[PDB]
Amino acid sequence: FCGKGYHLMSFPQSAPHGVVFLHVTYVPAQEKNFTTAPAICHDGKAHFPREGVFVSNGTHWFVTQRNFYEPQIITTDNTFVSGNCDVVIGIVNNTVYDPLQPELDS
Amino acid sequence: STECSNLLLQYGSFCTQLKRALTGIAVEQDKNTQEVFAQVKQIYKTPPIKYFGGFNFSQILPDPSKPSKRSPIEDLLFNKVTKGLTVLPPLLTDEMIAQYTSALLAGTITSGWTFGAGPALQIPFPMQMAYRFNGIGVTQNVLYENQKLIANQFNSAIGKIQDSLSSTPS
Amino acid sequence: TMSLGAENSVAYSNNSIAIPTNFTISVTTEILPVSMTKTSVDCTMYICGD
Amino acid sequence: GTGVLTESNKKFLPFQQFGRDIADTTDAVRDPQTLEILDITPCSFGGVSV
Ligand SMILES: *[C@@H]1O[C@H](CO)[C@@H](O[C@@H]2O[C@H](CO)[C@@H](O)[C@H](O)[C@H]2NC(C)=O)[C@H](O)[C@H]1NC(C)=O
Ligand SMILES: *[C@@H]1O[C@H](CO)[C@@H](O[C@@H]2O[C@H](CO)[C@@H](O)[C@H](O)[C@H]2NC(C)=O)[C@H](O)[C@H]1NC(C)=O
Ligand SMILES: *[C@@H]1O[C@H](CO)[C@@H](O[C@@H]2O[C@H](CO)[C@@H](O)[C@H](O)[C@H]2NC(C)=O)[C@H](O)[C@H]1NC(C)=O
Ligand SMILES: *[C@@H]1O[C@H](CO)[C@@H](O[C@@H]2O[C@H](CO)[C@@H](O)[C@H](O)[C@H]2NC(C)=O)[C@H](O)[C@H]1NC(C)=O
Ligand SMILES: *[C@@H]1O[C@H](CO)[C@@H](O[C@@H]2O[C@H](CO)[C@@H](O)[C@H](O)[C@H]2NC(C)=O)[C@H](O)[C@H]1NC(C)=O
Ligand SMILES: *[C@@H]1O[C@H](CO)[C@@H](O)[C@H](O)[C@H]1NC(C)=O
Ligand SMILES: *[C@@H]1O[C@H](CO)[C@@H](O)[C@H](O)[C@H]1NC(C)=O
Repeated sequence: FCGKGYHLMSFPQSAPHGVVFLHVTYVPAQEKNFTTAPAICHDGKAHFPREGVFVSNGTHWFVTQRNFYEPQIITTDNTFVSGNCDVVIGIVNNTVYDPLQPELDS
Repeated sequence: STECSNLLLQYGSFCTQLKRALTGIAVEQDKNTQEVFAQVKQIYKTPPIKYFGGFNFSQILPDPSKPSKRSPIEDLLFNKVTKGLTVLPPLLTDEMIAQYTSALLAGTITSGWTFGAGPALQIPFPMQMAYRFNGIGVTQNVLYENQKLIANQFNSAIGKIQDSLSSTPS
Repeated sequence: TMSLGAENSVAYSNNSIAIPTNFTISVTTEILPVSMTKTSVDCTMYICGD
Repeated sequence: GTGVLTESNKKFLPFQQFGRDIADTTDAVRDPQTLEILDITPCSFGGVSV
């Protein structure tokens, strides 16, 4: 509706018998392949991304936002737990970091 | 009658006005078809293995057996719709419009909504459906846990759509 | 025969995703007519002159 | 006809007697007694709105 791509803003310009909209949109570029999984199996629990997606660069698993590659460590703050690992098709085994774990550990 | 044409020349540019208005309508119809169907500049194609996590798109994907390269639903739709006057053919033929729909289907199946906003980014169809579930405010786990049920419901609904179109005249 | 577009076979698989690593801020133009020329016709003067 | 007659800047050729404008209406005339060209601007027309 407001340009090709994800719309950010628009600017109106007057024209003879008309209006010209300069649509400022966000277009994704320089995409890269990653191995993806629906959920992460940790401690017999299934973890799902709260706002992102699980990606793998080959050896390590991360969670990133869907529209830009920004890999972050899979923690309990960006994932939520629902059910065990027996139901989700394609769940992979990976660790889920706990921010509270170094605090009681030290 | 040559004499009638000679007398018709006395009326001026009525004939030119009518031809120009009809020509405007004729180009407008082709512009309408371009606006509706030609919204992608890439002709996407489906992978040869039609497995999408249980989701069946055979009734909407093009049939290789048919010479028209139409889907079973599109074939049913085409079967169910039936002195100076001329009918100009549309600029986009039925097979090219079907090809445009096939490209849109391949983009929306293999890439979700990414192809409409830029380059087509591949995503597994269950993960795409989970994204769509998040769009309507339902968590991803609901889609993943009930993936076989959701795929069966979708296939049943698509079959019911084909049956409903084939069984209703209006 | 008119080319609908360039063929682009998307590499679909059940466990691979494509994530953008960059972006382009694209500004595009959309031209929409808003008004027409406001015309008034004197019916008597057009048909009959004086 | 009825119109305002003004002196014309048009260079009529010797055969030419009357002149037509963009829309093929008589906008210039040559006087039959003194061979001069006169523009015929129409009398002022206005749309009276209240
Ligand atoms: C996937 O990404 C991670 C993080 O970017 C990589 O892990 C790091 O790799 C560098 C390069 O050898 C090491 O110096 C770091 O110590 C690694 N960090 C950790 C926490 O292990 C990983 O190598 C990448 N994998 C691939 C296949 O590219
Ligand atoms: C992920 O880990 C779980 C448990 O750590 C694995 O489940 C075990 O798999 C072995 C071999 O298939 C079985 O003998 C065990 O009985 C399973 N245990 C449980 C509790 O299910 C699972 O196979 C791992 N998956 C992957 C892809 O590595
Ligand atoms: C997807 O759906 C189609 C039909 O909607 C399935 O094709 C049917 O397959 C069964 C078993 O081979 C046949 O008895 C039917 O006659 C087929 N119907 C039609 C219309 O061809 C197809 O098996 C489904 N699955 C896949 C993976 O394509
Ligand atoms: C992701 O990987 C796939 C293959 O696994 C890439 O698809 C290939 O791309 C090359 C170059 O365009 C083509 O010649 C091949 O025919 C493609 N193969 C298939 C099966 O489509 C794809 O380009 C990769 N994506 C990115 C962003 O690098
Ligand atoms: C993301 O893309 C932008 C271009 O849109 C890149 O910016 C260019 O970077 C090169 C060298 O890094 C410069 O020579 C160009 O002048 C830059 N262009 C602009 C418009 O600034 C940017 O480097 C890319 N970033 C990543 C991480 O890939
Ligand atoms: C994905 O596909 C490959 C081969 O096509 C298959 O071996 C694998 O089990 C599939 N994974 C899932 C979760 O269906
Ligand atoms: C009489 O008319 C001729 C052309 O028809 C013109 O040259 C001449 O000047 C006129 N004489 C008078 C007195 O108007």
